Amino acid sequence: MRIKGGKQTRVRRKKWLKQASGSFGTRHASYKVAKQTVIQAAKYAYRDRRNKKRDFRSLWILRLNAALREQGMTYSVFINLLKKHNIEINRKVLSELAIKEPSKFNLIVQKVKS
Amino acid sequence: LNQLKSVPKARNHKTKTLGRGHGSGLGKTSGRGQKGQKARKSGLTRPGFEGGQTPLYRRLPKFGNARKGFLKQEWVVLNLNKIAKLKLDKINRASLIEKQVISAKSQLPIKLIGHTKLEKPLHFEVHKVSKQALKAVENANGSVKLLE
Amino acid sequence: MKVKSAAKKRFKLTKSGQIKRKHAYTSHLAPHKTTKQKRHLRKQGTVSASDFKRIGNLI
Amino acid sequence: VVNTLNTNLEQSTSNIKNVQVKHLDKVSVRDLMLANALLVEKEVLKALEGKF
RNA sequence: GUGUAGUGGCGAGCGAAAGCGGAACAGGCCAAACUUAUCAUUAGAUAGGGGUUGUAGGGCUUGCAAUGUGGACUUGAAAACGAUAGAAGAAGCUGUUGGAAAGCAGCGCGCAAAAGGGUGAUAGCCCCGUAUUUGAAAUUGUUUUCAUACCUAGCGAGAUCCCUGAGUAGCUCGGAAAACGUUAUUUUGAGUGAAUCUGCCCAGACCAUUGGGUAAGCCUAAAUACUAAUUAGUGACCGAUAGCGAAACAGUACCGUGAGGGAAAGGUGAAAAGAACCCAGAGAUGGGAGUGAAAUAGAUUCUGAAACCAUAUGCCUACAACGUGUCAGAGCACAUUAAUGUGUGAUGGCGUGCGUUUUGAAGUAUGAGCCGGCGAGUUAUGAUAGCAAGCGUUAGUUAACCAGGAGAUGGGGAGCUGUAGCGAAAGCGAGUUUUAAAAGAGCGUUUGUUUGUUAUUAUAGACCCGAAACGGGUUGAGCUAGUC
RNA sequence: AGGGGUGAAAUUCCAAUCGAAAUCCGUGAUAGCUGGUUCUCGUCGAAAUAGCUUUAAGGCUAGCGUGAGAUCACAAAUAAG
RNA sequence: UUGUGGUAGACGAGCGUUGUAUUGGAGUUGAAGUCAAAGCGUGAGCAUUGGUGGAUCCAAUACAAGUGAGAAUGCCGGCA
RNA sequence: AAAUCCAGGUACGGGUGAAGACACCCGUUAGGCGCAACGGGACGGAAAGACCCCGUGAAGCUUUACUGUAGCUUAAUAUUG
Ligand SMILES: [Mg+2]
Ligand SMILES: [Mg+2]
Ligand SMILES: [Mg+2]
Ligand SMILES: [Mg+2]
Ligand SMILES: [Mg+2]
Repeated sequence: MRIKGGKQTRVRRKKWLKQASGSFGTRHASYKVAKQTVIQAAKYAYRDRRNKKRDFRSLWILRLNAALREQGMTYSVFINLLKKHNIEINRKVLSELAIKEPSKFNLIVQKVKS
Repeated sequence: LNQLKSVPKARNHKTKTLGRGHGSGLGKTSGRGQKGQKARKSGLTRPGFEGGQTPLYRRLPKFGNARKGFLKQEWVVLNLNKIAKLKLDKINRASLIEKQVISAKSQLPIKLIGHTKLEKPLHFEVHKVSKQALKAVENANGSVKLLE
Repeated sequence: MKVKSAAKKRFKLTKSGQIKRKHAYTSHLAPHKTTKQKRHLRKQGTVSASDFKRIGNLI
Repeated sequence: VVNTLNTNLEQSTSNIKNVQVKHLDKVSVRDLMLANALLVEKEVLKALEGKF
């Protein structure tokens, strides 16, 4: 018994090529390059799915530092004024968003002054 | 039993296909290692081989075959530890052919052997009887005739 | 699968495995060895379990 | 299944692709568990009981 | 039997003969004694008779019983069964989609035929066949019958009678076949060389005893091996990069001085109804027409991917350092296998490919231009191990072979393993070897078998590809070297 | 006419090839040496040392991995004395 | 409750392909194959609709293998 | 037409790095795209390094290396008195 099987190979390569669309040049045409680029893209996806929560926290810190620097104290002093006194688990983003709807944030920053 | 669905209990085991990729394991190297003599086609040198070092068989001295060129003369043997389970009296070739232990087309001499005590009397007609086997058979108030 | 001829003449096989063998250093030089060594080596002995695999399939 | 292998019967059922007639000594395990309906003749029982 | 006894730089390796179960089965005839006829009968020759061997036979002298089986076989006659062309060979209409129905559906029907091929799409009943029943002037095959030649037949008695295969068997020198690396047995290139039933040879050097067989002359069907060929047919075989190298005008075209090497490619449609005619054009051709179910079936002819080359809606891009993507994210344009949607993606953060081999490669180490296809741990026969199954404590189990649907299976116990080991061996025996030792120690004082499947392994090329080479047979001195 | 030929000698020439032609066959030569060896998920997870080797780029055994099974307390670990 | 990085490498469970067997069944009211799409799965992989195409094919359980390609300065064809 | 070619949108300095970088790090410079030129580089291309080494690899050649041998020569024996 002889088995040729050109169906399965083409279907597999078609899936790999379909994965990489919107790629420059031949990367979406030739399969040999498409597989390399899909592998590399998924590596980058795995690394960035961690780097982005590494970075968004930093952005929230930055936009909280800026808001507090216009009241007379720094972010590195505000965190004490949440943990030790008036123990609060308000998150590190929402205290950021509260500036985009301000004058409810000022209530926070003057509440810890007690 | 419905050939349309015929099933066993368990016989279909992991078939190690050696060269069909990595996901199954056993892939490109195929279990042959990396780049040795065994890796190449037809590795696995001569069965007894220590690679130049004089092998165990060559190192050891040879057993002597005293009765050279002959074959040991076989015996048909009647042990007493089992012959009790066989139910028969007047043991001989003429009945051992019937009880299928011996064969009719066998001109072979008969020996008796074994220490185990036996209850009922049996009359043996054999070519050799041990000292204590003969003693055991006679303590059962049987007899043994030693054919010449 | 033919039995290795130069083996079946050196390893008599007993009941329940336990390949049997003679000892070396008994053919050539008497004086260089001692009496204790000579009468220890006359008695035959078994094969180390390391070589048991190499020999069992060699018979 | 038949013991004496009658000839009027097998003259029929030969043009029928479904059915088939066999002497007792010519039925196999596959040929029997494929039947899905069979007609045993009263004689072969005496034979069959002997063969177990 | 057994991978045994043996043989082997006792290494690699090699490997019988008996015995046993089976397929098939047949044993005949000369030379020589003696006799006949004839050869200048110097026959020591020519043609006859006779005779064929081992519990020895035959010839020589003398009697009895024989008319017959038997074939390894000559001619005729008759008959049967085949081979080579062929003859007959049952059974159906209606409706719907439909280009065409043989489908699908309704109601029937025939069968020793529901094997197969065709018919506008998948037919038991449209056709051609098949099952079955049949038939040969001529040529040929196998068998049988009757006659017909040639060959072939049996039990005794007597007696120093004669014959019973000569440069032969042996012995020696060098070699070999046989399982044996030279050894009984068997053969022989050289040399020598016997005996004659009270004999000769043989039973692993050799002699005696016992026992077996009679060389040195010929012939022999059957079982066995193989199939380019003829016929019928099959395939868990290939289906145009396969399968024979070859589906076609293939050993062609082509390469070579020559031996020799040696390819690729098939499909309109059911049927040519092969596309009259018109326009453009020099014309091929193209665009309408026309046939047709479809002309995106049009002779580039089944389907028609990818790499690749062009066109186009939508979005972005001409201060920008880029393994070219990813995570965020605006604006823009659309609207779905209804989804916290789709395409592009100004701009931020981040980011030195894949296999290979290597201590370690982004690699200034190597492989791949790109796409598609082809392409690399299988098979036979045995070994051990794991798992599962059948069968079981005088267990288990068949091989070859025979019958069978190119079947499961039934017969077939010859053998295989296990049932008592130990010992180099005779031997002994739940004991046994060593030993003076019955102490001591070694080894033993029961846990089976046959298959299935899987892993590993052995001999075969044994995962695949890869040498330079080695040997054997042939073709070449039309260039060049020499000679004529 | 090729384990040959020819050579005013160079290892020249022998059909664009000659330290021993060309093609066919044994033949699928052998290669401890390069290169290649094609589907997935899960569990576990090393060595790059010792001895010997006409051996040192290879091989055998031990060491180290894994699977199946037993030992389950006196065995193996981890701290103090 | 203790865990779940991993080459060589051991072990386990699995997807797919081609065909055979029986069992169901779809098909000119358009089968496979082929492209396209804004689906479903833990993966090998699997559906749905439409255009093309114009006759075979799908699922369930066993069975058998020329059974699974990105690399061999791989072979053949095509194309840059 | 060709050899070449992992995909490419293919800067420079200092440093680092399998030790000499288009890509990495930190600075610096640079609108997009051709044409004629020249050759510094991309350890450019063509050749599985000719040297060297390794393989229990090959061939050719040598010799008071080994084992054998065609030839040449010597003796017994047959041809044979
Ligand atoms: Mg490799
Ligand atoms: Mg003798
Ligand atoms: Mg790979
Ligand atoms: Mg290079
Ligand atoms: Mg270069």
